Amino acid sequence: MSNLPVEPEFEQAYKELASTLENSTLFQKNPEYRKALAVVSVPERVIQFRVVWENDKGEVQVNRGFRVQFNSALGPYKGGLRFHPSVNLSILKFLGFEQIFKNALTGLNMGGGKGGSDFDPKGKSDSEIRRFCVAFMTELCRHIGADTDVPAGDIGVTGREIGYLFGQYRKLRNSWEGVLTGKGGSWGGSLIRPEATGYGVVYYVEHMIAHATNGAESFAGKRVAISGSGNVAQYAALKVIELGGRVVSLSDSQGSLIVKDTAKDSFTPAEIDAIAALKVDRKQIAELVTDAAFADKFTYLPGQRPWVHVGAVDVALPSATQNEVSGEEAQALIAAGCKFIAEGSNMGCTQAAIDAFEAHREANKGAAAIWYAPGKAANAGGVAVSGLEMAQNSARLSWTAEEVDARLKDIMKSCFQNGLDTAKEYATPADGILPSLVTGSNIAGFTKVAAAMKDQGDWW
Amino acid sequence: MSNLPVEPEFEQAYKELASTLENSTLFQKNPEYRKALAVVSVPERVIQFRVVWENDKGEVQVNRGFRVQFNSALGPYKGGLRFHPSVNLSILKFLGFEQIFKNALTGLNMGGGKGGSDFDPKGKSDSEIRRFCVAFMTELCRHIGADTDVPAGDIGVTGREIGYLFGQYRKLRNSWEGVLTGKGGSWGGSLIRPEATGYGVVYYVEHMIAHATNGAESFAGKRVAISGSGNVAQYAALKVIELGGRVVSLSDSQGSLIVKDTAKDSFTPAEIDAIAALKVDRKQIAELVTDAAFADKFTYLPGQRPWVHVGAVDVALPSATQNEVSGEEAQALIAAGCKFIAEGSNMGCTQAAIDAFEAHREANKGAAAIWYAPGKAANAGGVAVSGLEMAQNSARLSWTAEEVDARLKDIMKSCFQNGLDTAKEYATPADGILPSLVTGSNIAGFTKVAAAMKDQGDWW
Amino acid sequence: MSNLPVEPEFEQAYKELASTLENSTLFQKNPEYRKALAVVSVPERVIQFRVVWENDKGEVQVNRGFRVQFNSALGPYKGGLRFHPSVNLSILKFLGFEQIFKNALTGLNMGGGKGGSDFDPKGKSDSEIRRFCVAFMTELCRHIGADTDVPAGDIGVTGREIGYLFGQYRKLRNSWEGVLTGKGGSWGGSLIRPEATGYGVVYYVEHMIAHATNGAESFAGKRVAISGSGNVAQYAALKVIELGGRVVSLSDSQGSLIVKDTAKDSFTPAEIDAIAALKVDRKQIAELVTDAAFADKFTYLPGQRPWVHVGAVDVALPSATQNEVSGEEAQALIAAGCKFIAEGSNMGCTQAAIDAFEAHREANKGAAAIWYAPGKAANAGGVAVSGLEMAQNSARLSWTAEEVDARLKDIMKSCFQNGLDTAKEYATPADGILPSLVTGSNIAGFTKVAAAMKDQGDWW
Amino acid sequence: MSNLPVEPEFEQAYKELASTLENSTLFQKNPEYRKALAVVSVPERVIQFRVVWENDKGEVQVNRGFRVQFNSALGPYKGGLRFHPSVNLSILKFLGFEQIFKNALTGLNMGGGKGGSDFDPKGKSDSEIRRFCVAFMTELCRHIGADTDVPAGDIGVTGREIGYLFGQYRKLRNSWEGVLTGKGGSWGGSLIRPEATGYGVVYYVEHMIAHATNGAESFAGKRVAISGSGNVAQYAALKVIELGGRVVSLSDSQGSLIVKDTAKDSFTPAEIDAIAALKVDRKQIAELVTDAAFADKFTYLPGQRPWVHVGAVDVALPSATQNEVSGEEAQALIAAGCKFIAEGSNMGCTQAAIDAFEAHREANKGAAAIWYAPGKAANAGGVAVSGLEMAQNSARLSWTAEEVDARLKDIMKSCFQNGLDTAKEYATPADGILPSLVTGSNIAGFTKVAAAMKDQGDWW
Ligand SMILES: NC(=O)C1=CN([C@@H]2O[C@H](COP(=O)(O)OP(=O)(O)OC[C@H]3O[C@@H](n4cnc5c(N)ncnc54)[C@H](OP(=O)(O)O)[C@@H]3O)[C@@H](O)[C@H]2O)C=CC1
Ligand SMILES: NC(=O)C1=CN([C@@H]2O[C@H](COP(=O)(O)OP(=O)(O)OC[C@H]3O[C@@H](n4cnc5c(N)ncnc54)[C@H](OP(=O)(O)O)[C@@H]3O)[C@@H](O)[C@H]2O)C=CC1
Ligand SMILES: NC(=O)C1=CN([C@@H]2O[C@H](COP(=O)(O)OP(=O)(O)OC[C@H]3O[C@@H](n4cnc5c(N)ncnc54)[C@H](OP(=O)(O)O)[C@@H]3O)[C@@H](O)[C@H]2O)C=CC1
Ligand SMILES: NC(=O)C1=CN([C@@H]2O[C@H](COP(=O)(O)OP(=O)(O)OC[C@H]3O[C@@H](n4cnc5c(N)ncnc54)[C@H](OP(=O)(O)O)[C@@H]3O)[C@@H](O)[C@H]2O)C=CC1
Repeated sequence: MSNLPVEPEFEQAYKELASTLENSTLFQKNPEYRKALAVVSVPERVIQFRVVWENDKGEVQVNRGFRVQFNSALGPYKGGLRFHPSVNLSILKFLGFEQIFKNALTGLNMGGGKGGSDFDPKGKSDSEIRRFCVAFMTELCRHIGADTDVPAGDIGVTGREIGYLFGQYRKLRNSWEGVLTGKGGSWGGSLIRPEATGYGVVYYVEHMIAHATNGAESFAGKRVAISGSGNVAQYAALKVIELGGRVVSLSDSQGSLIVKDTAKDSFTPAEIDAIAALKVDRKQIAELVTDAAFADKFTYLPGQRPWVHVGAVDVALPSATQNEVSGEEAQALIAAGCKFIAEGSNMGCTQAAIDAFEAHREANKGAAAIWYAPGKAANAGGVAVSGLEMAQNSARLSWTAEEVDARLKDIMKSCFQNGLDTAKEYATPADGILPSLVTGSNIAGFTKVAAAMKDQGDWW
Repeated sequence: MSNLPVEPEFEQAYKELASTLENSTLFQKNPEYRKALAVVSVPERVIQFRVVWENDKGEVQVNRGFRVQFNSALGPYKGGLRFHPSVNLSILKFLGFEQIFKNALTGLNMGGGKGGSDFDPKGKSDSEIRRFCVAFMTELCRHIGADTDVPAGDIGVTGREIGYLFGQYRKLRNSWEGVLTGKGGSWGGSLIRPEATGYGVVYYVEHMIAHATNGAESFAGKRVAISGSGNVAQYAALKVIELGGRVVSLSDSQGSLIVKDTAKDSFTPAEIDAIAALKVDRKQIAELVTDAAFADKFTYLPGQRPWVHVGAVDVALPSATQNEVSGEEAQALIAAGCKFIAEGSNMGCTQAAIDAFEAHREANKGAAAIWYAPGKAANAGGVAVSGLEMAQNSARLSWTAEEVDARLKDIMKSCFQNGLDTAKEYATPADGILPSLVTGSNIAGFTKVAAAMKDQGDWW
Repeated sequence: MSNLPVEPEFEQAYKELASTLENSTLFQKNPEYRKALAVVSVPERVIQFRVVWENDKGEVQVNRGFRVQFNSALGPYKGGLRFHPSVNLSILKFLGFEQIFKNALTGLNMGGGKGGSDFDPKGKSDSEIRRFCVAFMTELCRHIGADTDVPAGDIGVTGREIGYLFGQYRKLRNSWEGVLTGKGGSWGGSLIRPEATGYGVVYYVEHMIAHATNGAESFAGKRVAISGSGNVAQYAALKVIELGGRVVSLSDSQGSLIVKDTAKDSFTPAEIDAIAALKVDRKQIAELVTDAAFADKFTYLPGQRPWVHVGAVDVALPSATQNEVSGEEAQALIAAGCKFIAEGSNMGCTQAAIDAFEAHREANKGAAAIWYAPGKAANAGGVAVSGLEMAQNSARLSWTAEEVDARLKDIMKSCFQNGLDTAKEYATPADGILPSLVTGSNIAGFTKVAAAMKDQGDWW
Repeated sequence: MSNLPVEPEFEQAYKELASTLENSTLFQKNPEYRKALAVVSVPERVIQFRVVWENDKGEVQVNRGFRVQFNSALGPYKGGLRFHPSVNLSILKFLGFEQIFKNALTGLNMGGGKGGSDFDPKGKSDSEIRRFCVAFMTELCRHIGADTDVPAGDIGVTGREIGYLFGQYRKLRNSWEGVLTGKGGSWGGSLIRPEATGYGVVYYVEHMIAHATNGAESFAGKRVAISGSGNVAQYAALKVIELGGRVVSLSDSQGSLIVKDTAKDSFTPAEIDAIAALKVDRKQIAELVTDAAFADKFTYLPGQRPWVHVGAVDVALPSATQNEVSGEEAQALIAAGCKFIAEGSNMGCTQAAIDAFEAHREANKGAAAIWYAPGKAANAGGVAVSGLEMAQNSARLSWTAEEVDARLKDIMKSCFQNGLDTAKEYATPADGILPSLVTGSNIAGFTKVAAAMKDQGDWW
């Protein structure tokens, strides 16, 4: 197969999943699943399209659009849109592939997909963003629909962009339906959706802490290093604070902002809100670091990730982008006494990082190990609450915040228990060693999809 | 109308419904309903189509495919698919006609339909069945849909076939929706769907027994003769046993399997499970009749139905196919002291059998009479639960087994009460005589559909 | 296959085609075509539907509607609509089946289909026919379209009905297209469409006469017996008269009208026009007995076909309906010196008639033989000009009468020559024996369809 | 733009077009066309999809499917399908990009596209090919249509595959329409389509010879080296022979077959027919090289291209695949006295080859130069005749071979004259130097598309 193009991010995701399935008893019990893996790994459909749009000076602009419709055995294709200058098919395939198995771990009927553009929102006006969304949806509309493919947000796609997208879908197709999630509260949105992914990360990590420490520890007083400062990071930070933890770092594409005293200080909600408002306006954390409220409390480090700069730390929640925790960073976290690392970001850890965490787990009993949770398990609360937004729209009713949050919590607890129990079944650890959440999550998502695919005749 | 082809099974079903309407005060109260009867009896739409498919030897095969869309006043067309070598338009018209009124009795919004093929699953491989299903759905897909027509199983169509069919529908139409029921648990199925029809038949007969005996008797200690050994028979048997009844017979297309001591012994769940596994593989009861587990406890009667061979018996549940209880067999059941017979199978009793049971009812007060219930009342539980599977898919959520079963019990109790009350209203029996469940059920289902049709301008 | 219903007309058409294929070298050269016969003989799709409509008194009326979409390898399904109280699926399957092979002999890209209703235009008002057509098209429109299936007239369906059907299609689908043929001249009709079938029958028999006599004789001076008095019979008669022949009979469903002097007299164009006027008004030939101008010239025979009552005749053109020339009638025609018989009607001759004509051909050298042409060859002018109507509509232009007629002539000549040549190739007659136009036409049409079906993967 | 994946074939085609437009006066006159080039070079739409299909052993197989819908300003997307193990997006984008401008040079209303799969027909049975085509079209069907995108053949896709594709389209979509070209003569094909591309190459080269030699020379007695042995090569060879030229070589993926006497010997039609029959069966030229008819007349060279092995030669028609004439091969042709080289294959010459030819042209007056014609000009007769097949289908009529061939000839003459005249206008050669057909063809195709795009608002 040397006709196939090299897609480094996709291949990284694929190899990690595959290696976890091989390092288990799964293919001894179900060798025929090798065929399922070969089938599932080739997307059902991919659409690519030119997007021509007009800038504020009246000039023609060209960007590339994509939608990867990876798998639909469990439900309509489901997953977000990324507007970032790095975007290409390789990246969106990694993300769509991840999405299959993440979705499967939610318990809801959602297939896996992802899409987006190499359009860069930075430096654009709101009007440019509106015209781009209009043009993007003009092509995308024909391929999506409430029972076919339901997009959502991701890097560079917020409630603002989902609004322009939805309005154009409605104009084009003359239907009002749950074709997108992350919608506005008055026009078919769900309460808890803004909060969902970062809350779910934190909720999942609570279960990790409870298990590893036998209920002795919690987030109360733990020091938590976060990276990113967007949707996932903001609400992960807010939930940590609500639970009495201390957030010692946030970051963005230009640098890290770290409290000067990491033993005892924390970001506050008010500071997070300030950062969030800069981000709505597509500005950098750097703009506020010399203000009164920040110059004395924080150190800004241009060009750096937080991980080697936070001192001793208890929990790490990378929440920005793929491959943002290197192997050297991982070793630094381990040396700083970090015991829990969960991916808010998709594929947040490099392979070297993952290998470092899992070797540590296998070498150190119980609470002495750093315990790593992959994004498909820990960050699934966003997509889960998107499924609940679809369910609301289908019912033509709106649920309460408490009702949505309660379902989110149950979904994240079940997701943790399924990864744990599946790791014990298929990859039973040595005595006193914590089960691999990555292996167990991978096997549990994969087998549910493989078996539904078999039932549906996709492979035999 | 000597241009019309002779369709014996449909004419049989039509005539029995019509005769029960005539033998009542319905047409005195509402003579205009004769117009409704003439309209409803001609199907709204029927699709017939060639199905070409490839056998494991690479050879072209040809079979006939059908979908009868009989009536859609109360909801989208709803009803299963039968793959059996007897299948033709007459058989499928009888079935779809019955389904209109059965569906009306469930209280849910389901029109009547039925379909299938003369494709014979016996002697085929799983791969053959998969290719057939693929080819069958390539044509069927354009006629069906979650709000148009929702098929399901019947003789020869199990969850395996539903899977191949659903998978092809999704591939063709690029939508994940409630287009079929009987689906797998991870991909839109409902708990209780496997159990539903047999459970419901037994639930229904519990009401019969309570009424006729003023609560003095139940299934506990009763001897129950069942025919068939497929989905309906298996779970009717299992519920009879759960209730403390004794199952003295099952049967298949080649013979009956009867306990030697029909006064005291019963099939067990383990024995039912063994037969069920054989049926999954499309093998016959004959294969196990020499096993240890079977040879000493049962007698195999090839070519014979159970009814004359079970001795004294209390309940009969024909659960295989149409016209499987003859007038002679009805007289034998009556002489053997049988006091309850309900159809698991569609049109299970011949007209002579029904005439014998109803004459016996009219001649014998109360608990001295054998009481006959028609399939449209007793066997409605399957389609009812299929409507709940549709409800669940529209909600994008899955209900618990207890939730589904509780709804099933309520539906079967209301069905029984509607038939009893309608018979008392339109066909009031002489003092001490049980009301006619067949006449009451027929009137109740027919009037609901007729009035809805009038409201919708289908007749005036 | 004792599940299959008995369909006498369809079985008759099928058997005659199959028998001519078997009585040839076709299956020695291409034995795999027996697979193509088995596949082609099962219709791709059949739609049946209830048609509820209102009569002039305001009362609900119910009739049965049908559309048999038999084969589409060579083009969109194509074929007319019959409104006659005999209509059922058998009859429409015989028609649609015949149409596959007929359309193949035209050279145009037309698949085979046929439809209609048991609705009886006799005794209905024009308003009642309008309301019927409106209701019938309400369901039929979703199954048809300019590139899908294009209906047309047949018994009981004239340009009046085509108009009501076209208007309802336009209203429902919001499209103006070649969905029907036989349309009016100002709204997409073709010149020569009314004349087409009857003219084409006569043009075809002119080639038979030319071949049988090396050009020495023609219709000039021939005595021609016609049956029926509708679209086919009228224009056949008119073209005979134009060519110098004498039309000695016409007939309807209640009797025959025969010139008193069949050796010397003929219908005139004015007479045929008066009969046509009666038939527009759904009245009978029988009325003309009261008029001395007709009574003086003709004999009216209630309940009789013409064949045994015309004395010596040269050509017979059955042009009414199926099975209107029996074996005894065929023997009478032979004895009366008839040398040419061609079907204007579909399956106009019974199998005993065909067998008599074909035996006579095989026994009698040269011009002493009676020569039989099947409807699929001789009546193909109507559907040929319908294909030209479709071509005009796709071009958005209207051709002259001369252009259309010139094409019709070339199509009928090519049709004759194909049947002649294919018979010489696959069923080569003894020296001096005319080749079988029925065998030749059947093989020619069948091989064209079977080969296209093979190319398209319908069989292998 | 380092997010964009490296697509070497696409970039090669793009750079060559772009370099020819830059090496001219085009952007001095129309600098705004730079924006058109940036727009046009990003495809309007691309679909990729998994194709799962079953082999003759009953095993699941997976391949990748594609359709590149590059540009639709001038017409519906138009271009063939390639089934070859090298296929990927890069290759199909090169081909689809080429197709835009090729189509524009035909004068017909056809946009540009291309598609296919990495499915390898070699080693597969006809049944495997049928099942693959069925599965491929199951997804492709939703994206194509007679007014949207009309595919056709290319490497690995012959009339056989177009048949299976068409049959499945018809089955899925229930329409008979000009959705594909290269169809069978009885089911909407065009005469001259098999012949079209190789005839057109030769026709175009006739014009090259006429111009360069001032009418003094022709193909009569010229020695012509051809590569490939498929559809393009076969009919190029046959037209050369018909015109009295001598074909000294053919080839396939395993080697070259060259006449032993290249001064005076030639392939014959009978030999070409033998080779063609091997190719229908997916076999290699190697199989026949030891037969009587071949061992003495020809030398078979495994692993070699013909160009350095034919001795002195007049005309080269690479007709196999992209990048099959290297720069060293080009120098060898020049040294062997070759004066005309036209691409039957798309992008047949490497850039080094093209640069060698064009430097030779610029250094050698008139008939002393080797004159190179790009595939978009010389091989356009195939797609042109596909446009005429679309026009036939839209008219619902079939043209004669003479009519189609006459249009083909006029199209190829106009295409040559447009490339010549445009090269004289925008890239005027020095005195006595032949105009660049590559530059002129590129500019003439590009400006027609750019201007239609501007008119339609695609850029401004
Ligand atoms: N939103 C959702 O529901 C879900 C998101 N995810 C994943 O969470 C992550 C963050 O998404 P989300 O918060 O929604 O996105 P946002 O756009 O709201 O925030 C992304 C953040 O990451 C930073 N960032 C993005 N790209 C890079 C890069 N290449 N290098 C360094 N920093 C970068 C941004 O910096 P800057 O502010 O400087 O632009 C920003 O702080 C992604 O991996 C996404 O796929 C996972 C589950 C659900
Ligand atoms: N499944 C459902 O939801 C519902 C089914 N029904 C009706 O219940 C009946 C049984 O259906 P189901 O259990 O689903 O089907 P299955 O195919 O699972 O079982 C059918 C049983 O009947 C036997 N059988 C079938 N045809 C004949 C025949 N012609 N002569 C003798 N025995 C025969 C079979 O024999 P063998 O095992 O030898 O093949 C098998 O034991 C039918 O009348 C059906 O329409 C009613 C309501 C709901
Ligand atoms: N129209 C077309 O383009 C073509 C028609 N055909 C065939 O030609 C035949 C005549 O069609 P067409 O002229 O269009 O139809 P019309 O309705 O115009 O004429 C039918 C004629 O046949 C008579 N007739 C109909 N049914 C019967 C019956 N069951 N017994 C006796 N006589 C009967 C009618 O009698 P009455 O007047 O008493 O009702 C009328 O004279 C049919 O077989 C048709 O399928 C063949 C090719 C093309
Ligand atoms: N068909 C059409 O209408 C048109 C085709 N083209 C172009 O013409 C060329 C030939 O197409 P066509 O004749 O239709 O295809 P065919 O599949 O009929 O023939 C292709 C030929 O090229 C050989 N070949 C293919 N791939 C390679 C390779 N990678 N290395 C060496 N030899 C190879 C094949 O060898 P083998 O026999 O060993 O398999 C075969 O002889 C292509 O470039 C195509 O895009 C251009 C215009 C129109």
